[PDB]
Amino acid sequence: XLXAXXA
Amino acid sequence: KLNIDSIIQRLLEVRGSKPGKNVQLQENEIRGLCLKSREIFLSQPILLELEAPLKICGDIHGQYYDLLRLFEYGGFPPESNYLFLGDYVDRGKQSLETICLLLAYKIKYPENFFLLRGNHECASINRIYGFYDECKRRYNIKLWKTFTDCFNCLPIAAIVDEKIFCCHGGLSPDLQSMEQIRRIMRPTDVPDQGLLCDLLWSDPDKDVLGWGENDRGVSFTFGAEVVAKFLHKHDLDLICRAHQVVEDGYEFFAKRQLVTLFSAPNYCGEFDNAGAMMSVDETLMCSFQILKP
Ligand SMILES: [Mn+2]
Ligand SMILES: [Mn+2]
Repeated sequence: XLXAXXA
Repeated sequence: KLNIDSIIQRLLEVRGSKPGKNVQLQENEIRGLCLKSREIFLSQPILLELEAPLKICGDIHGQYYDLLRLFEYGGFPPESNYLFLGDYVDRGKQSLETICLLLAYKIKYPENFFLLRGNHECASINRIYGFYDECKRRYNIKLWKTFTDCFNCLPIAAIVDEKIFCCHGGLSPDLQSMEQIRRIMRPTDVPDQGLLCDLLWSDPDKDVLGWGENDRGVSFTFGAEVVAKFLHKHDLDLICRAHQVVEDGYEFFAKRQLVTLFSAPNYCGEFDNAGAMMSVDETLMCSFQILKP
C-alpha cells in the first residue's frame, strides 16, 4: 500500500 | 585505469558505521563502474546458465546497510557466489552505494557474481521512485542517465543447474521456449508490453488459475497451473522470483513450485517484514537465511 507500482 | 579494489574498500569502509552514512565516490569512478560492467553484461548471455553453490537475493531497494548485513551472513564475495534478482535502487535512502557495490563486485568477480534486471532498473520507474532524486541531490542528472545505459544491458533471467528458473517478476503468456528470451536484443529499454515487460512485472495469484489482470496497471497475474505447465515443458523444479514485499522475506506460491524472495527488511521504514536470501548448496538443496526487521 506504499504506492500499486509496490504493501 | 579504474581502481576496483579501492572503490570496494571505500564502499566497505562504512561497515559498522551509523546506518545512513554516505560513501561519496567521484562521479568518474561511478561512470567507470557503469561502463565497465555494461561491457561485462553484453559479453555474457541474456539468459544466464549458472551452477550451484549460489546465494540468491531478491529486492534491495537502496537499503545499503541491509546489503552489507546480507554479505555478513552469506560471506562477502568471492567467499560465496551470488545471484541478485533486481530492484537495486529506489525507495531506500542509499541506492547509489548499493548499486556501486554490486557493480564493483560484478567487475571484480564476473563469473561468481550475477545481477538480473528488475522493474526498477528502467528509467521511467526509477525517475519517480527515488533514484533520479538521489542522483540529482548527490551528483547530477547526467549520471542518472549513465546508469540508464547500464541498466539497459542487464540480463533478464537465469537457470541454475538446469532446475531453478530465476527472474524478477514472473511468467508471460507469450513465453513458449527459452530461446525466445535468448535473442531479446541489448541494449533495450522496455518500450512495449510483451515478454520482457512480463518477466520484470508479472505476479503469482492464488485466485486466478490461468492468466489474470494485474493491479499494478501493467502485465499479468498467473496461477498455479501456468507455473506447473511451464516447469514441466522446460524440465524445471522451481521458479525463483522477487518483486513482491513478503512478511517472512520469502513466500511459497503455486504448491511450492514458486518462491518469492525479498531481501530488504523493514521496507521503506514502514512495513515490518523480514528479508531473505536463498542458499542453494552443491547438491541442489535449498535453505533460507532470514534477516530480521
Ligand atoms: Mn520489482
Ligand atoms: Mn521491488
